[PDB]
Amino acid sequence: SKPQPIAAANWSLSELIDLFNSTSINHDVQCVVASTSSHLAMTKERLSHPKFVIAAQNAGNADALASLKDFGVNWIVLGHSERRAYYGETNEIVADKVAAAVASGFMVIACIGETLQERESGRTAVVVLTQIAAIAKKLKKADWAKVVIAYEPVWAIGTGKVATPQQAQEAHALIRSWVSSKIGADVAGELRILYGGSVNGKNARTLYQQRDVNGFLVGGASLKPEFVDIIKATQ
Repeated sequence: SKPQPIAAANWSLSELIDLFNSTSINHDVQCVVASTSSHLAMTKERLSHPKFVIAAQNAGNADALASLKDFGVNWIVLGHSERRAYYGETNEIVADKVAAAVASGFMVIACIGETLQERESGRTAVVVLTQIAAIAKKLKKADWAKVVIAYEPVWAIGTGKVATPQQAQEAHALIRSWVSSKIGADVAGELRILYGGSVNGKNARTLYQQRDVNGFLVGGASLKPEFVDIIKATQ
């Protein structure tokens, strides 16, 4: 059925780490904690759960990517909404960043998603396909084993306005079909497409039940104990 699911936290911090460490996860799930360099070290050494991995948020360049590795960070979050909005990161720039991360043996979480405006304008599909297509342009079939797609409606990020399950699934299904048709069924079949944007402990379970949802990218709810519930919704 579904490939291994991911539960990612996009960053009391020690309190949460302690909580995570004491937490028993019994199913096959990959947990991730993405942090700012500021808290990278701490998390790096406080976090000891076997099912958790730490991820970085951004790498300026080659040197930065190397130092991460030297530090043991093997995962990275790219193309997050604020980057695209306020950091001059265009579709193409993100694609290039995704490829450079891959080239350095990184596991990547590439984020995509439309704005409210794009959503009102009935332009969702195109936007989404355009963003993914620019990504796909710089990867080769084998590289896809290192990619994770995080679909996040910009209007749902931090707003309290989560996508209905029908919205999410429609989005995820679109992405997968394109992947399957442009890249290949095998890749498609294996690809983890996460949902992100106001996920919480109550809405998680229903979202996860959608055929094409493989987990989440969680901001707010990850700074709380409910995150644990988020992890369990992937059972």
